Amino acid sequence: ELHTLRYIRTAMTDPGPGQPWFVTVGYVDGELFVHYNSTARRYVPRTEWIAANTDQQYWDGQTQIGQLNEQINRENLGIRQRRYNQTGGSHTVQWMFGCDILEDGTIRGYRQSAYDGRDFIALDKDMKTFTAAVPEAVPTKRKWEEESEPERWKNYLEETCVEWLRRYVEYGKAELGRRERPEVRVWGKEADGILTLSCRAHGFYPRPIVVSWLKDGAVRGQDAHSGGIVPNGDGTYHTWVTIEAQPGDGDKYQCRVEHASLPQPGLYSWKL
Amino acid sequence: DLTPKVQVYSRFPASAGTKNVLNCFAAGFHPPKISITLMKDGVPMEGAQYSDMSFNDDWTFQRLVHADFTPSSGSTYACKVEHETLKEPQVYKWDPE
Amino acid sequence: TMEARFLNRNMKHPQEGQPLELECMPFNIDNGVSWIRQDKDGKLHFIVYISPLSRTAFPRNERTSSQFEGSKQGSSFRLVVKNFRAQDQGTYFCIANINQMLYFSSGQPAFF
Amino acid sequence: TMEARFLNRNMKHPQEGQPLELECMPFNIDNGVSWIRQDKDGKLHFIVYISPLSRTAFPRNERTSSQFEGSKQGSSFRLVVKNFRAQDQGTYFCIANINQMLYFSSGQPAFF
Amino acid sequence: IDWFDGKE
Repeated sequence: ELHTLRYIRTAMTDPGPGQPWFVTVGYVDGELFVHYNSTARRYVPRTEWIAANTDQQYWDGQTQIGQLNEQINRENLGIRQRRYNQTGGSHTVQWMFGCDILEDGTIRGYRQSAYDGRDFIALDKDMKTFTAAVPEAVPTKRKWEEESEPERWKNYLEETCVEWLRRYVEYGKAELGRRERPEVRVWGKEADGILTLSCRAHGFYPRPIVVSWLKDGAVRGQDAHSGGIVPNGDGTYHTWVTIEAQPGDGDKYQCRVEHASLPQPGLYSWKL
Repeated sequence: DLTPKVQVYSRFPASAGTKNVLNCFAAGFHPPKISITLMKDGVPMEGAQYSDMSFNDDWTFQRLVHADFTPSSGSTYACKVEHETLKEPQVYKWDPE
Repeated sequence: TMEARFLNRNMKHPQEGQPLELECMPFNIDNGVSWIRQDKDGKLHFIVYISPLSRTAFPRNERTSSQFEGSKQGSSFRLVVKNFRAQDQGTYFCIANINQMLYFSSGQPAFF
Repeated sequence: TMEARFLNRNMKHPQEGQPLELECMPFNIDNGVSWIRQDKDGKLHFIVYISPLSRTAFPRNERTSSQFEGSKQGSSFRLVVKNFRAQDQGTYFCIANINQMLYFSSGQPAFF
Repeated sequence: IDWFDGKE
């Protein structure tokens, strides 16, 4: 029963043509459920259950929060640029925070920020001070430590975040707890006197999965080239693992798939 | 590196004549400005949806484009990616089966 | 990067006769981790592999699953010692195998 | 099972500015091996993975030999250090990963 | 629910 509530913000100076410079998105158990950007200027549901369990007051307050964050992030982007003596170009501020209810019933919380891809400031694990990864973040820390910001975010992460995460897990229990089996497909192609075998798993949920290439009944280790778990458009996931062998030698290899939706691991073979 | 790492795949195992979704996923890049275009025979596919932009714990950005289509044998499907780290757009071809 | 600490951040050294929990937060969790133990000779001992689905694989001289146990908690892999013994002293490392790449966490010394 | 020592067995110390040849005979050869180097602090550094087809995987994903060279010969994998420098000193280990299981050779000290 | 950031 691992549950997570996460919010991430991105504030850019060079977003791209026709792209919002400020974007905030929220995830419950890895599933995107709320979204705000500087173009629509409104918090919007991204799942049916969050819209079906909230009133207009919720979205109005969230939209107010989002617009206030837009203004604050504009100013913070400018400040971070000037502490580096920077006048223009591609500069970005990133925020990532939230809370986790882990399987032992314990609580975890985090709130970290980044400037131009690298760490800038973060609330430390005791949630009592702010740690500045760069000197340019030391002024902010000072200000944030005289405004009682560490305790504010501690109270948010340890309470508000956790209770609203409990509400979200209630609202989306059927969706978050669902199981969708992967469609697996083994394929083979030969080139330069080498046989590349590939095993693709499509449309599985939840995200954790293991796809291994067995040779002669033994799990291969660093010989398999995996692509990681990548997203589908519909909230499911996809993965693919390849392995190189000799021209022929095809019956030696098997694909094994271990997932929460399969009571026993699936085994698949090539059929040319 | 902060160049885009791209992957092109289909929602379901592709079969000629059956509807499916073509996904192009770019991950691990920075700055977040990026161009990702799905192409049926060098022409941009119709109905392409660009997902919301997120980043991992290492602050590297990700983006997923997807488009509904019916895979046709005798048609090449690719993904064109432009980014600051690349000195020329990069094309990633899709292996149907 | 990766570190491997005691679960309790107050604990400096492990105690005899009591359980001991080692925490390991890897930068990538989509793949499992392996726990290894280095002795005073410097030789390396494989302890257990913990998979992303929390399914553990122990050496074939099967009896560690009697002694130590691997688990996953949130985004962190955990190795538990029922009873810390004299032969359990050593430097414990976390190993992550991402593609053909090995990544080692900073070792945790369990001595005295 | 598996050891991984100098090809040159009369040679006691690795020398500065010259190549250095390490051989590693694993009990299983149909799977590749990894060369890793431990410092004097005990930090562990991944050097290279050599596949059964002799296809090398270097840190940061590279396939390019900038400093090191990995290859397969008979029933022994071979790691050469093109230019042995002061920062290349350390204890070198061979790692075999068979069936989610790690097996380590005893480390070899390469020090001036 | 989201919450407003602090001023830097």
